[PDB]
Amino acid sequence: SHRKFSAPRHGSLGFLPRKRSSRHRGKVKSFPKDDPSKPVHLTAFLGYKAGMTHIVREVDRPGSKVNKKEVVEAVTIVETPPMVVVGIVGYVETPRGLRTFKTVFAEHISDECKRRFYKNWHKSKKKAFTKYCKKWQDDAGKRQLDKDFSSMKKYCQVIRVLAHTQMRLLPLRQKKAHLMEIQVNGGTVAEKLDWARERLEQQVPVSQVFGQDEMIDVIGVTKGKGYKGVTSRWHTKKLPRKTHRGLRKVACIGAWHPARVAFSVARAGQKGYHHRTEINKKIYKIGQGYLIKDGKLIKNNASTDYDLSDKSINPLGGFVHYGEVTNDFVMLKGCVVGTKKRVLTLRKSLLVQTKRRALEKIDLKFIDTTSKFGHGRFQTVEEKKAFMGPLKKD
Amino acid sequence: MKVELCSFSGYKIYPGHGRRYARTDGKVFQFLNAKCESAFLSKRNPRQINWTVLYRRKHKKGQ
Amino acid sequence: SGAKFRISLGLPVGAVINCADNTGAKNLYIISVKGIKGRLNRLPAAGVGDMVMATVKKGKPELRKKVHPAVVIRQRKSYRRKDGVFLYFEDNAGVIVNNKGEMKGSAITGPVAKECADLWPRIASNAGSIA
RNA sequence: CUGGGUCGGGGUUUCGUACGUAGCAGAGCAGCUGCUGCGAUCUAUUGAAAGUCAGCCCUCGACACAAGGGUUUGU
RNA sequence: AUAGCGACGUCGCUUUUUGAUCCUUCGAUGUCGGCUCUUCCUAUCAUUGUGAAGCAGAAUUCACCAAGCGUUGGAUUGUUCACCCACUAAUAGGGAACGUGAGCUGGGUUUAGACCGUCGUGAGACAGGUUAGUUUUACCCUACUGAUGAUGUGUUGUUGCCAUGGUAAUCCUGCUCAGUACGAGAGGAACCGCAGGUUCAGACAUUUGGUGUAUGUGCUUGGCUGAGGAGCCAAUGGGGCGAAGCUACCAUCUGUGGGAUUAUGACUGAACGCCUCUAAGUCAGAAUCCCGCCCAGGCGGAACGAUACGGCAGCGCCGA
RNA sequence: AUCUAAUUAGUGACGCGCAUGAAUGGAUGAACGAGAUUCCCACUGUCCCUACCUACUAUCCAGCGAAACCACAGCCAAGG
RNA sequence: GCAGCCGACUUAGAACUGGUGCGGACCAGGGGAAUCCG
RNA sequence: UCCAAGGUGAACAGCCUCUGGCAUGUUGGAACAAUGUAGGUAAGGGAAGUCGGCAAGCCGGAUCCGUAACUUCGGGAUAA
Ligand SMILES: [Mg+2]
Ligand SMILES: [Mg+2]
Ligand SMILES: [Mg+2]
Ligand SMILES: [Mg+2]
Ligand SMILES: [Mg+2]
Ligand SMILES: [Mg+2]
Ligand SMILES: [Mg+2]
Ligand SMILES: [Mg+2]
Ligand SMILES: [Mg+2]
Ligand SMILES: [Mg+2]
Ligand SMILES: [Mg+2]
Ligand SMILES: [Mg+2]
Ligand SMILES: [Mg+2]
Ligand SMILES: [Mg+2]
Ligand SMILES: [Mg+2]
Ligand SMILES: [Mg+2]
Ligand SMILES: [Mg+2]
Ligand SMILES: [Mg+2]
Ligand SMILES: [Mg+2]
Ligand SMILES: [Mg+2]
Ligand SMILES: [Mg+2]
Ligand SMILES: [Mg+2]
Ligand SMILES: [Mg+2]
Ligand SMILES: [Mg+2]
Ligand SMILES: [Mg+2]
Ligand SMILES: [Mg+2]
Ligand SMILES: [Mg+2]
Ligand SMILES: [Mg+2]
Ligand SMILES: [Mg+2]
Ligand SMILES: [Mg+2]
Ligand SMILES: [Mg+2]
Ligand SMILES: [Mg+2]
Ligand SMILES: [Mg+2]
Ligand SMILES: [Mg+2]
Ligand SMILES: [Mg+2]
Ligand SMILES: [Mg+2]
Ligand SMILES: [Mg+2]
Ligand SMILES: [Mg+2]
Repeated sequence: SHRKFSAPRHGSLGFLPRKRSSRHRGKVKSFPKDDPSKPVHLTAFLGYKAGMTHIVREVDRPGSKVNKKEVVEAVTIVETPPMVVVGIVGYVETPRGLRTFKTVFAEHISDECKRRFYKNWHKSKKKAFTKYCKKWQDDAGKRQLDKDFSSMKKYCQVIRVLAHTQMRLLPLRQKKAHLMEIQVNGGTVAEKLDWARERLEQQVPVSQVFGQDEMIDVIGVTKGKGYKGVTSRWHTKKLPRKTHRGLRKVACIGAWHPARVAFSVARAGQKGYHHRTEINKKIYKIGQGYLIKDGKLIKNNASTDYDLSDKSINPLGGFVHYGEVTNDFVMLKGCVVGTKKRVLTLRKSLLVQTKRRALEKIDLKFIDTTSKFGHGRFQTVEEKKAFMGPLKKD
Repeated sequence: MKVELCSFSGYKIYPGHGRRYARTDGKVFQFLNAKCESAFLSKRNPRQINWTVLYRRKHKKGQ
Repeated sequence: SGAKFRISLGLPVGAVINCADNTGAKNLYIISVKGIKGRLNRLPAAGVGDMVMATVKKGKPELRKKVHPAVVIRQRKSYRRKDGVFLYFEDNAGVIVNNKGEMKGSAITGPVAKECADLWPRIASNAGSIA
């Protein structure tokens, strides 16, 4: 018989294999479509989630009440030390797909990048690329790889720069740097390749990859929650209190004659640690890391033109469970996937956006830096001491 | 922004934090957190709560 | 020109609220919330500035045993303004209006929330205090 | 000559002002001819005391430790 | 007569009503409803695209492609049904052993106790009423949800491709258009913009709220260590405030582009000197369909790195 | 008629009573009832709409170790 | 009728005082209006 | 069936202790997932849940005030 009362089904089957992700680093499933008209540029970046805070900003959108008003918005801090470009890989279209053709690696590879090639760095003898690197300082190897570059230029249609992050500058236990292939979108393959070949073994800051008030996508892995029941995995209705064999379950699995449990029925299992791609996150600020300028260091990377303080983006006592950020960061509106100190992939927008929200300019007037390790009360230590006065400890 | 004072504790309220309260007879009050809010609702007099700016001012502590 | 922002709603069907006017009614029994489509098992709930249907459970005899449109002007559930302040009042209270919008009474006792005020201009005229 | 680890020190934060001592502060009461005792509480030292990673932040202070152990894998 | 209906007739379809039969089951297939949850059908209530009105506008009818997405909250009753109140865009109808009791409940039917009415001389009967009446078992197989792993590439590692599966967004209001088109008047639209919201989905913890045995810090009852100090016991003694962490439309963030086309409207144009959207050929065309975005990644491949002592040795390539 | 926004419920009346009725007892009734029903106040996680915490399990390990059941066994659609 | 010496728990009133908390753990009746039956 | 301490307290109630007794009830270790069993707390609403306020929750001792309808005059009554 039919359902007496209808109701939309719980959950979505678009994310159906609710399994633990097979990968820990977010994977770019699709890069922005290439067009030779635009100049060469990268299309993705790697950052690390640090924490969240407030911003107070003026709103400019005719029609709404918030027009000519100021509102507070939650923002997420992503630390993004500059990447290091350590190779290029070519791809050629085949009727069976997009097959990789050839990879070329730089002469010098940092040991923090070589960590990725070993499951146990301590017991290893660190012999990776030792014989490969000899191809660059001999005429045989030079003419071996120059015609390889020529063949890649001739036969390849996709070029992706193989670049690794720089975990030496992060306040994390891990020293094994991540690495990924960032597709190069720009002119024809010839200049697309001879533009990367000098970016090889060099720095790439995020300021020249992304810009302010731009809409990007974040690809990551959700926070793991382990084995969870159906009422928390799928948010089904909780059974009444009089139920005998438990109430946090689903009453009827299915009908009789289908004679099987369908894949569409909610079941208990793994929750969290899924791979997710969230689009349309707006950059609010591309911060500037600590730098020594004539003896003293410049630290006011969280000082706006309306605040004029000397406070860094780090809150009092640093970010809880992450540390303090000293490198150039990216401030994203709203929340992003993942846990603290989790690696995130920043990806340029796949869509062309012509909308008020997308094109709105952003001008912050206050960044909250109060402590998050409890109910913070003071923006900075100087103002805290000024308010409190001298204490017994001194 | 309008940085402003807590009704009970007398500390400094910042835009993201705090809580507003409106009584039936007007008299809008502002609280830093649930601590001060619960004290005010239970009608604790700030003059006898040690960590309050009112108590410190009344007892001439600091300066 | 600007529709109200979403605010938390803490007055489901079956709540009795104060009637802050001079119509003589002292109670307002929320009956249903106008503009609510709802889903399975989900009670219709109303917040500040939402028109509801209400019955008077205590007041003048001619106002009882009848269904009146009403507007909620104060709620005790904390709701977040877009500017970032969480505001909540002492009691849940509303006034009796008709379908067009103007009040059946003439004066309002106590403050009136800004969300109600800018949405129902006729109530704001009689509002003694704002927010 | 580098690494983490433990302890310690700061930062943050929670609660709310510790023990002791002093007070001609204390409803009053008892004894000795003003003094001495009992007395909840109050004031000062005292935003004091205590806790604070175990899944918080920094250290470059102390201590010892860390060039190991076992099982396999061949075109 | 045929916008819309349709008498007297007459031809059908369906098995969501009841019958008729008694083929299976009586060494037992747990026999009404409700709750929960998934999927399917279209005989379409609403939404998308259309055609026709006794379609001026508004509203409302009839019909077509069409099941993508929605189809509520309550009073009364065990109800299925029914009726009413309110909201809504709409409150369309159904199947899955009259879906679903080793999922629940057990209000109803249907044991044994009782009461009443009618019937009976009586024990007793009543698809009459009423009240109380034990709801057992999964560790097996499969299915399904997740978790190791196997399978070949000599061994391992890094970076990757995508064959295949799944698939997701939905509806409304306000403003403006505009008191305009239309209409005598009353009334009264639409597209393009702009601002929001409903339902749904995926996240997340700055902020607000919830939890709290960091048993963290005060307070406090009874007892106990001679007293102070320090503590302890009362199966978490009780009670304020509370870090971190989890967590809520009870906070906050985000939710997409094409292609061939359906209905339909057309172009050129014969058949049939004219005419004709059709016969040949051509065009526009959508909540449909397919793909993209998104989730998984094949007894499916690719590129690249390193490839086993220094007492032994094992290896790789070559010696047509 | 009242109770509610809405009442197949409840109460108060009406009586042509399928088939009420006088020790097969009729009517009423203070006090009482782990008896059966309706409404109102207070209260609350019953619910909107779920979340978190604790103890014992379940989980893994050392030791110890059964039973029900079993033609053969166990991926589906349609057909007969 | 007074003087001296012993004494057992009660009851009432007052002042002071604590962040309104005080049957602080434990022990420990929810209430009202009606109908049916006994 | 007999014997029966101290404190709190109306109490041979509950809780703590002394004399006396015992080793957690036929096993231990490590983890702290789901679902359970037994306890708790929840913003705003307050029975909208359900056949049905089932369960849970509210009240609760003592002192001083006050205590209705009805009644078999005793009660109701710890009414409220
Ligand atoms: Mg349906
Ligand atoms: Mg049961
Ligand atoms: Mg925090
Ligand atoms: Mg329901
Ligand atoms: Mg069966
Ligand atoms: Mg059977
Ligand atoms: Mg059809
Ligand atoms: Mg079954
Ligand atoms: Mg029964
Ligand atoms: Mg019987
Ligand atoms: Mg088991
Ligand atoms: Mg596909
Ligand atoms: Mg919080
Ligand atoms: Mg809190
Ligand atoms: Mg918290
Ligand atoms: Mg002591
Ligand atoms: Mg005991
Ligand atoms: Mg609390
Ligand atoms: Mg098209
Ligand atoms: Mg055609
Ligand atoms: Mg076409
Ligand atoms: Mg009822
Ligand atoms: Mg009657
Ligand atoms: Mg008779
Ligand atoms: Mg007789
Ligand atoms: Mg008789
Ligand atoms: Mg064992
Ligand atoms: Mg009677
Ligand atoms: Mg009896
Ligand atoms: Mg035990
Ligand atoms: Mg033992
Ligand atoms: Mg025994
Ligand atoms: Mg046992
Ligand atoms: Mg609550
Ligand atoms: Mg409350
Ligand atoms: Mg219901
Ligand atoms: Mg009960
Ligand atoms: Mg009584």
